[PDB]
Amino acid sequence: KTAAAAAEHSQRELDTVTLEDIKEHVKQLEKAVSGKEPRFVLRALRMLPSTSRRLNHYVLYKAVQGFFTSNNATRDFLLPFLEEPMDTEADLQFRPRTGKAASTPLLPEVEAYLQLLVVIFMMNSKRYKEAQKISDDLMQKISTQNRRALDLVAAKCYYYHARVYEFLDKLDVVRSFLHARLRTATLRHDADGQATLLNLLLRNYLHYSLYDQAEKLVSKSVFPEQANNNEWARYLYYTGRIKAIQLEYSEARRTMTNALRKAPQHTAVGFKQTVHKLLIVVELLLGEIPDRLQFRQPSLKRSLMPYFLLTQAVRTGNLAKFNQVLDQFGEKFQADGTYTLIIRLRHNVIKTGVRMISLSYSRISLADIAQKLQLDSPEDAEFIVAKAIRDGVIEASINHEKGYVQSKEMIDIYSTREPQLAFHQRISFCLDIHNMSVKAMRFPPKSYNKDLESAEERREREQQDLEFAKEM
Amino acid sequence: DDEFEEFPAEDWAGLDEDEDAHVWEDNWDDDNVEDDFSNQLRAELEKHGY
Amino acid sequence: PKNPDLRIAQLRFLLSLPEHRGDAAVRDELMAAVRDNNMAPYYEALCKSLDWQIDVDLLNKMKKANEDELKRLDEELEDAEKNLGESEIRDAMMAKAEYLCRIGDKEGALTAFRKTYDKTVALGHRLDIVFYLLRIGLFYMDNDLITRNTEKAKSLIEEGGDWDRRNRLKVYQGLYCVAIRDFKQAAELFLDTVSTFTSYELMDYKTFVTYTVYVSMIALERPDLREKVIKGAEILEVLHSLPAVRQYLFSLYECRYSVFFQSLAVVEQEMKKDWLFAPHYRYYVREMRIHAYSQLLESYRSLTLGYMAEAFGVGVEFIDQELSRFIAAGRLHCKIDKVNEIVETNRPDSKNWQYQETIKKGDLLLNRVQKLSRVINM
Amino acid sequence: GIISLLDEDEPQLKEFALHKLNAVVNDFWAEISESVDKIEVLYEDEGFRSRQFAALVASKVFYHLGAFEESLNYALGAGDLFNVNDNSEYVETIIAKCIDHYTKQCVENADLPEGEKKPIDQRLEGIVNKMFQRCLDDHKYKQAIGIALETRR
Amino acid sequence: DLYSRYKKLQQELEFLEVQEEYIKDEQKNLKK
Amino acid sequence: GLRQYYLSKIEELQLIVNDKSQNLRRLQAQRNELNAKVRLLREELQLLQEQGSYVGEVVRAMDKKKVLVKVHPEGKFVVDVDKNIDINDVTPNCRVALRNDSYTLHKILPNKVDPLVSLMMVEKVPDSTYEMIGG
Amino acid sequence: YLMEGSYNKVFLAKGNIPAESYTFFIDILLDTIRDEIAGCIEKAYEKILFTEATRILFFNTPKKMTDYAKKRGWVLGPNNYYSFASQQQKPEDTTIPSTELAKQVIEYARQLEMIV
Repeated sequence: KTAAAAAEHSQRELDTVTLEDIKEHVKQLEKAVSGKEPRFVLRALRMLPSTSRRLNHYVLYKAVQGFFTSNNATRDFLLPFLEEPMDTEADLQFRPRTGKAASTPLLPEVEAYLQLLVVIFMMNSKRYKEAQKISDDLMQKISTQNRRALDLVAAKCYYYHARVYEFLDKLDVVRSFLHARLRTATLRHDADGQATLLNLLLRNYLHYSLYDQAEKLVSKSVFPEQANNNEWARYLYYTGRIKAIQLEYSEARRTMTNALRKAPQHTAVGFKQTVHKLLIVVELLLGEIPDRLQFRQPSLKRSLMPYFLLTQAVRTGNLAKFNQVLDQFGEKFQADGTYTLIIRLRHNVIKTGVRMISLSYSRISLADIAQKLQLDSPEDAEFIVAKAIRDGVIEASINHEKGYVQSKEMIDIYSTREPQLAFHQRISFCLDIHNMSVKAMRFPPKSYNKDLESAEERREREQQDLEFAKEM
Repeated sequence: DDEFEEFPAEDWAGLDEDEDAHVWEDNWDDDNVEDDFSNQLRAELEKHGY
Repeated sequence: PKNPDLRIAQLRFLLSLPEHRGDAAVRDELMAAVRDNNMAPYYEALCKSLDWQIDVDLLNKMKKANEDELKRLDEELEDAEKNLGESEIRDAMMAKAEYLCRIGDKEGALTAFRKTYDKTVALGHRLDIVFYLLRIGLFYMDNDLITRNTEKAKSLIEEGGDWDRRNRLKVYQGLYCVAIRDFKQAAELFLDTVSTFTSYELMDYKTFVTYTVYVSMIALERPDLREKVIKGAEILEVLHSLPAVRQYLFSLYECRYSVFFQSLAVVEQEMKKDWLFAPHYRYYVREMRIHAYSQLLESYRSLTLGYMAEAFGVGVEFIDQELSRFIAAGRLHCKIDKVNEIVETNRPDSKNWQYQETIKKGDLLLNRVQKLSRVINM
Repeated sequence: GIISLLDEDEPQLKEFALHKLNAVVNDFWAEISESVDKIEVLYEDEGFRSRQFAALVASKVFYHLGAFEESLNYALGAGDLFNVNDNSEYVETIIAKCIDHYTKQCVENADLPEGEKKPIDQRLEGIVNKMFQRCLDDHKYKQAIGIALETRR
Repeated sequence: DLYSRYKKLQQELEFLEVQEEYIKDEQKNLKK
Repeated sequence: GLRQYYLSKIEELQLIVNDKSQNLRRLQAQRNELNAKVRLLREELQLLQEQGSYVGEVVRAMDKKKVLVKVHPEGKFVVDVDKNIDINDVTPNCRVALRNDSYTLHKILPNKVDPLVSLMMVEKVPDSTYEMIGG
Repeated sequence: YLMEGSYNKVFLAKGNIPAESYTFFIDILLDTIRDEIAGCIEKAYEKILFTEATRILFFNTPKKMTDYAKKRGWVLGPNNYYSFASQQQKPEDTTIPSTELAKQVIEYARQLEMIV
């Protein structure tokens, strides 16, 4: 039993600390309601993911018996969900609420938090059918109430509820739930909760191919300005992919890059790869070459390899390399649900090559164009070369009769007005950040004006004495 | 912080032996995947008979 | 000043990075490892190729030697505290650090050297301590450590002349700039120390000139060579002992382009094997080629690539293929007409590049400032 | 995409789809957001059998597009058909707007109540009173007094 | 009761907008 | 009843009031600093006219919280000490201040150069270490 | 194929359909192809005889181009077709840029002095 004894020390140490931790959190929720301002609620909620994996069956068992001291229905059904710890010789009376507090019914906020915990622990427990049932009880209750502080906690409960169905692989069943919730979220409430809902309702559309009706919701529904800087990261990504599939590339790149910089740095490493993967594909379609810095990061080296090799063929005008790169890694493109965007790169592989070929040569034989671009024939080279001229890919015209593509000497770009346009873009935003910087400057000043230099009584007393002697 | 577990985190499986550990001005011109330069030159003289 | 032997690094590199060099280094490398009682480097020494199963017996007697020595200094340390002290105590700790640095891992050495720094009251020795931190830092390419003590050494050199140390510092800094792909700094620093090379510990003079000539041409322009490496008295004499390198330098100036490539191929293969240059061996060959092309195209206006196919190395399709890639890259101002087989030069003013990069430089800084903003205030 | 069948010029066939939309006017309303305004076109149509049930759908769709002014306008078009089930989480959203619009209309009228005043819609007026009586029938008197003052009646 | 609150706050909001014009009006004068 | 048109408008006003109040304090705190700055600069003219303070050296502390100081080109004086300054800090030779006419120690100014250090500055025996020792 | 200029394949696929003749749609593509091809050739090229454009796509010597030329330009001459494109008189002007630039700089002044 030596091995069991060693495990007992670790288990006992962990549960005691967290149990005290839950008590600290609950007081914050009571504090937030006590002060009538919902800001405190986030203080316990933020740590919720960190403490998510720091709870055991023993931890939860006391909580249900501890916080819900009143003989509520919870003990009727909550106990069977969670395995009861065996009779322990070292038993202590753990009552978070004493006297009137224990008898007094738990507030909705504390009620939401605790129930939020049991589902969370169950999720780590892999039990789903049970989680959904409990989730339904927790979710059904918070809809009936209309407390202002409950919205913040409800937001989290809103999210994890969908996750429960995710492992349940239902999705469709929960869609109407969010749509209705966003229905009440906009009007009955006004913010801080529909941000989480919008991402969730948006997510279900992406999980399937339901892009057609997904774009409808974005165009109509708006998003709160106060999105906690965490929900905003998801909103940009999903909205980035929606525009990505519909040829709205220009805003696709800007939306994602904004999501990238607003995305958490230290954690959320899993979704950094997915956001990066789509951005490099969206950039490639646009034509701009993605930066090489993020193909060398420790957490992106392996993931981006199937996409780094792609950028090797796209950057080089040759088309055969792209085809030879597709057959090698086509499967992983299937696996990541992005192959749809790659099969449309064949046009870009020609546009880039024709751009460089027309940039480096001045009068190249029409047949020679096909060989360098692996066009497979000279007859069709004219059209794409001809077509490339219309869109503005290259400038100079072609000699149909002779059979050579000529290029115009495009020099002295500085005189043109384009450099001023490029400077306006940088100038406008650079002058923007300074305005924002002053925005946070007027917050810090708070009760910092009453600061006497040396003193008040000492100066006054000395002056009066000197004046009397000055006269005589 | 509020880490996102919904998006799977791909396994790192990285080379922790400091393969490169170099900070340069790396551009995209360093990976043309060409077979060195001596080889191309070496076959050049023989290909043209010189 | 050879305790942080840099030559060991070269043997390690030749053994590890080039997968096709595993035959001759087996002889020289082993003797050094056993000699001097190197144990920590040995632990990682076998971690590259394979376990080398028959190795425990050889180091069975070697490990015990280390323990006796360290206790010897520890015993001497107690005597040092209870004896003359001051100078005696400082040498004792320095003696310990030198062995620890010369034996194995930094951590004991780095903590040891830092401890002795405070007790050393002579500025001259402080440079000795810091200079060691450059050697072991350069050994393992520890940019974080190297990038710091270099400023530390420079600050110390300001107080008191120590011009000899400053000249020594230039070579050490020069090596760093050559490990990193910053040749321009290395050429300026190395050329200043060509006439003053007291750092025989690494890169004996014969190799120092080759490095100064290998980076001089990729760094500076033609008028600068005329009075820095060609007319230079110090460098021209050393090349007499080196036939291969001398023909490489003068080929570019003499415009014998055919011999240039044959000389650039050998430097190509030698740079890969050589440590501190393999990381950017590909960059050197490609960059030198562009430097050669622009040299030839500058004079004329409408030379034919058929003429280039002979005076710049054999091949008409190679010059066509090679030239095309470089024009697209944005360098090598020239523009090719295939049907008539003629390349016509152009003269882009020194503003398009200047503007094209002031926006690209600005973007890099601008992105950095943006990322700082999001870091603060959530 | 079931609303697809709204152009066959078949008066009985058209209405069958409109019946279905209301039950699915929340799960996937988005598709019928702006690409389909034919609900109003049919609500002006002389075909009858409609002009009050389309208004139910017509106002419901505009409910979450946010244009409460449009939602209020069509909502009254259903008349007794719309607010009959006065017990729900939707009736209160429009009614809360009917009082909102009326109060902004009654006040503007008080400036020039001696003729040449705006023709306050009769149907809206009845709705607020019907809500007003629901206050009295609920016996809650405190709320009743204020709404009288706000309405300027 | 409730009417004593809806119309009691209405005054407060129409008040905070008056201090937004005096404070932002003295700034243009204090700075001068 | 009607607690859905009446508890909804009340809440909407509550939100529109908190943000405006939040914006206000950020706006009147800014003005408060500017008002103070004008006040400070307006009192400087009336402040940069009180007679300056003599600078002296306290040779030795005395009893009853009284010190004996020697003023710059002038005779010695026994002067009282302002209560803001503890007599314990008043030490042998150091630099102090006197008010203008009712001399009283105001502040312990930066310490004067030690007389020995002056000797080491006139005489300039160069600093040397064992490293620059030869043979 | 339509996204790029590769069109010789489009007619090759026009004769290879998986479901059926599908001609109810290929007729629609004809409007989306010929109009595009003519537009591309409209650039500042030189004369093109009525021998390439005639036997290029599917037809040998029809009258469609005659109608095609009539509704498009391609002035008829001595077997000489012209396609002139200058786009030079309109550019090289700053008076219109003057009004746009003036508004731009003022905004820099606007957002540099007044408090937001």
